[PDB]
Order: sequence, then structure tokens, then C-alpha cells
Amino acid sequence: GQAFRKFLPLFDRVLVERSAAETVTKGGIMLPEKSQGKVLQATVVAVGSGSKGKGGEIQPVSVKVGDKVLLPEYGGTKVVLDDKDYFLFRDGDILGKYVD
Amino acid sequence: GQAFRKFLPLFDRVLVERSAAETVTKGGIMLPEKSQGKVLQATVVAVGSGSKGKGGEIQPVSVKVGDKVLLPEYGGTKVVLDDKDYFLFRDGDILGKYVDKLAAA
Amino acid sequence: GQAFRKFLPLFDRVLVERSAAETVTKGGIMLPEKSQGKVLQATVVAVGSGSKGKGGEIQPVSVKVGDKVLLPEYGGTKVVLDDKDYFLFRDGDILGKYVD
Amino acid sequence: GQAFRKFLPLFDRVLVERSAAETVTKGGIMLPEKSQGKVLQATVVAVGSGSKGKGGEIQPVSVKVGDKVLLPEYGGTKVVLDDKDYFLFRDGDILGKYVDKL
Amino acid sequence: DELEIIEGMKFDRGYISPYFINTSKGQKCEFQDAYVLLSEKKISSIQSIVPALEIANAHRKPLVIIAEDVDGEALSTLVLNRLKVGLQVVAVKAPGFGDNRKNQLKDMAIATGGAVFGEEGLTLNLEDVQPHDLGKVGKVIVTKDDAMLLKGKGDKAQIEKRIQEIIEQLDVTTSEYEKEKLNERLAKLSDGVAVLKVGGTSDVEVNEK
Amino acid sequence: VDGEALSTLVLNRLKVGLQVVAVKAPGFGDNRKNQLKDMAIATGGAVFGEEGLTLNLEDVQPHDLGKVGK
Repeated sequence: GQAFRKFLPLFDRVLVERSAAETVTKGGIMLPEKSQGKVLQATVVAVGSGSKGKGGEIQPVSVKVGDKVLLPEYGGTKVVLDDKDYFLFRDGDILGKYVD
Repeated sequence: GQAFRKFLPLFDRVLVERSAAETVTKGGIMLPEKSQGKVLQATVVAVGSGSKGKGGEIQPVSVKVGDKVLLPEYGGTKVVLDDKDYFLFRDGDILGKYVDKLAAA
Repeated sequence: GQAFRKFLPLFDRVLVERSAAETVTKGGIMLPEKSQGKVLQATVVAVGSGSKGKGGEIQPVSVKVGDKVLLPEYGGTKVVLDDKDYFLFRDGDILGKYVD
Repeated sequence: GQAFRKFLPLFDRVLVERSAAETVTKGGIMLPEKSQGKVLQATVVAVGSGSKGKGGEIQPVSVKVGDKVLLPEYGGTKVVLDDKDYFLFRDGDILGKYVDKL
Repeated sequence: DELEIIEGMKFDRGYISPYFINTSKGQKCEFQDAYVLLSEKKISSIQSIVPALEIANAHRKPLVIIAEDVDGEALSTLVLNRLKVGLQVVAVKAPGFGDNRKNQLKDMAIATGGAVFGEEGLTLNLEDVQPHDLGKVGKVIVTKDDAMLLKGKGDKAQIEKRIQEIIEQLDVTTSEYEKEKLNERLAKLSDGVAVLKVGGTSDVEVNEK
Repeated sequence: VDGEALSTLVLNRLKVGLQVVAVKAPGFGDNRKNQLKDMAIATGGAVFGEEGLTLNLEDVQPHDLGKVGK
């Protein structure tokens, strides 16, 4: 398990930064900063050691740090770090990894 | 498992002190006592022996005493020792640990 | 597992006596007997054999008799022995033990 | 497993005789919940073979017949034998046994 | 005709319980050098009332309590500590209307020196009191019907500020509600107001005179 | 201006005499917008609340929004 900004998430948890939301979409047309809204693409920035429950041994989380990943629209809890916004999710809740 | 103020938490439980919430914000301006939430930064002060399950042998809790730790806003029970306020959580409920040391430079 | 006033609690259950609550608080001022409460400090007075679960063999309860212990405010059921009041809790429900 | 008045309870079940229940009325008047009857004293009169689970073999019930025992105020279901009232509980639901020998 | 002069803090509310009586002559509770506690909210609970009594027994002074009401377990503590260990406490109802009560209790706060508990905005809670949050009065007399407080100590500048506020209120106050004068008489007392009770043998005489 | 904002304003006004005051907008429905744009342009620039061009109250700068005199 690895941490970020002096913050280590516990057991199953993964910490992510939401990637910045669109201002000049598609047609050349600009949008107001209130128009959205939680972004579902996010880069992972921290990871828990893993879930003790899946044997007698710890099972590590399925995402490594620095991966691009797709969040669900509802879960996860906000955390604030010096002085910026990051979000914390269970490893199971995460839907997808972007590969490279 | 280790205790605090003559109090030992049982099975899975961790006891923590919430670190006091800001009354004087940035620069110099003070705020009213109702505007503060429950403060979610806390130092742990006591620890249970651990959860007997996920095996046959006891599994100890994932935090040591004196760690800085981040609570969830819900799911915690108040306890009072020597007329001071402390709070009690399950080890699973705790979200995060603040770390004591860096790796590289 | 050990018993009290001819009463043995079953499986995981623990029997406790609530230790008598304050009539003269702090300064010098007296309070009515029932005012607004239940006292949450209690000494354990009986103990079950154990829950047997998380295995095949019996797992004994985590407190021994005569320990000082801190109850939760909601659970547990009242029982009366020799016209005196005692209370019965699951071993898991108990929050804390007092050490010397 | 052992039975009573031609009645054998199954799996996990224990059949018990309750000392009279009604606390809600006294005489002719109604009463406010005190802990009006959170717990009943009763002697057990029948017993199931036991719960097949926590193994492959049957696990027998934790009380023997003729024990004095403390019921929870809820859960148990009434059964009637020879026009008399008896009550049926899960072995787990039972709170306590009364002992007979220091 | 009679001239009556009122000075102090008079209002028409009495002890909630007979057990509070101190004098046995007149059936009054009479106190001197007393504290006053002012609660804009009801006081039913124990935990909000008890520190206010510990602070009173500490400084060995009698305590008058003015509240929207005092009842539940609080009252039980009050007349238990009153009847068994002769503690000097009384509790009385707020002067009583609705929104008027706020101005009256804040008036008594300002006059007796100290602050009102319960919700205005900044809320001071009854659990956290200090002796400088109470009130201090030269004398107090209470009956079944009415309550009088005398020689209360507070900032005279701040009280004259208060009277200057109420007169400047009432004067521009297109009102059939004269209670503002009923307020003004109170906060003027112990500076004083004089009432002129005119006599005569018949209403028409009384009105001409 | 009310809720928690007013609570910050007072009691924090009653502290080492810094001066703040808060007043209701001249108001009355659709008129108040035109009035506030008047005071805005008069003191030279000023915008907050919902929008043409959106300026939010969390992001202020010392040159904001107009000034002022007495």
C-alpha cells in the first residue's frame, strides 16, 4: 500500500483526483462553471494495503497508483488535502481502468 | 491491545480524540460555535485487542496508538473520561491514516 | 462459562450489574433518583459459555466475571434476581473494559 | 431429542411451559410499560433433535428438559396441548438457564 | 388621589411552586444580594439547569430563575434541593406574551447586568454558564401573583442606552400596542416612574379630573 | 444576509473594532437587479449571484468590486 500528501487510506480504500471538467465542449461552445458537476474520470493518487477478508492473507487492491480510472456517480467520500479536493472510494466500487 | 484513561476498548474498537475545531479561521476572523461541524481530524488514544474473525486466531487492529487519523462523519459513539470527550469507532470504519515519515529525496 | 444468583446466561450473553448512579453531582447539588437516564458503567456478574461460531469449536466470551465495563445506551434486556435489577447483553455489544 | 404430550418439536426448537403471561391487565385495570414483562420465567418441557448446521452432523440444543429458563418477551409462538397453553422458542432465542448446585 | 412611585423591576408573574416560600409571613419568598438566571427557552432538562445551581451554591447566594417555563425534572431538582437542604432558589415564568417576552427578558438582562440564555442568534447555552453571565440584584421579593426585583447592578450607560432606544421606538410607533410603555416603565424603574392614581366617586368625575 | 453569514458578521464585529455592515438590497423583484447594476457601475464594477457573466462569491480579489469613498 502506498500513500499521498501524508495520507494513507485504510483497508479497501483508494484515493483519486477528479480530472478537470470540460469548458469548451465539442461545438466550440463554452460552459459556465456551475453547469457540471462531478467528473467521472479520475486519476488514482493513493491506495490501501488491501482487504483482509478474502482469505487468511490480505488481498491487495486492484488498481495501482497513477492509473486513469472511471468512478461511479454516487459513492465515495470527499477528502481535502492542502488545500485541494480528492475523493475516496472502495476498490469494489470502481468501475473501470483506462489502459496505456 | 493497549488502553487509555483506565479504559480498554473491546474487540474491533478504536478510541480517538477529535482535535479541536477551528474558531479563528484564516488571517484573523473568528466564527460562531454553531458553524463548525463535527471535526473529522482525530488522534487515536486507545486500541482493542482485535477481531477474532477472518481466521481462528485474533487479528489485531490496523492502527497504532497516537496516529493521526481521518474519521467518517457518521458511525461513532461518544464516551467521556475524566469529564472530557472521546469517541469510539470500529477499525473498519476509519478511512485514513496520516503518515509519520517520507521515503525519498 | 460461569453463573450468578442461580442464573447462567446462554451462548454469547453476559450479565451485568449497573453501578449506582450520582445523587450529589460535582459541587453540592442533589438529583432525583430517576431523573433522565440509565447509568452506563456496570460490573459484569455472569458470563455465557460462548458463541461457538467463527469455527466449529466454542469461542468463549471476551470478558471475565467481576470486570468493570462500559455498556451501550440502547441494547440489552433487563432481568431481575432476588428482587434486584441486572441487565443482559451480547458480548459483541459491550464497548469497553476498565483496567486497574 | 425428546418430546412431550405426543408433541415433538423439530430442528432448533424448544417447547416450554410459561408461568402466566398477562401483565397488561391487573385485576381490571391497564398498565404502562415498565419493563412490564421484558422477560418470562418458564420451565422447559420438550426439545428438538438439534440444528443440522455448523457442521455436517446435527448439533443438539443447549438446554435439557425440565430446566428452569428465562424467555425473551418476543419471538415465541403459542401451541396448545390438552387445552393447556405452552410456548415454542428457538434455542438461540433463550436467554438463560437457572442452576441447581453450587 | 394617590401618588405611587415605582422603582425596581416589577412584573405580574409568580413562583411556579409554593415550596419556594421563605417568609411564612405573607407567604412570600424574600431574598437579598441574589443572582438571576435568564432563559428565553423552557427549562425542563436537568443538564442545562444543574451548573447554574452549582455556581449558586458555590458563591453562597440565593438564585432567582426567570424562564418561558420551568418544569419537568428541573423543577423537581429545584424543590428537592429547596425542601431537603434549604437551598435558596425560586423559579418564575417569563412575563409572557410571545415576542414581547424576548424584549422583556433582554431588558431584565441589561438592568440586572448579564445575559439571556436560549436562541437569539448567537446562542449561549445553559450548560456553559459563568458568574458573569448571570445577574446580580440587591433584593428580590416574590409571591403567588407577582415578582419584584430590586437594586439590580449593570452598566448604567448601557441601560440609559436601552431607555433611549425604547423612547425612540415608541415615539415613531403608530401603535395601539402600548406595551412599549409597559416596557419603558420597567427599565426606568430604580431610576423611577410615578403613577398618579386619580380618585373621585364616579367614572365621569374621574375622567374630568 | 442572515443564516450563518450574519452569525459570523456578529458576533465577529464585536472584536478589536474592525468595521463591517450588511444591508438588504433595494429590492422588490426585478427592479433590484437594475439597481444593483447601477450601484455597481457607479462604484465602478460589481457582480455576484446568478448571472450574465458569472462571478462567484468564493473567488474575490482585493480589487473588488468597486470603490467607494465613504
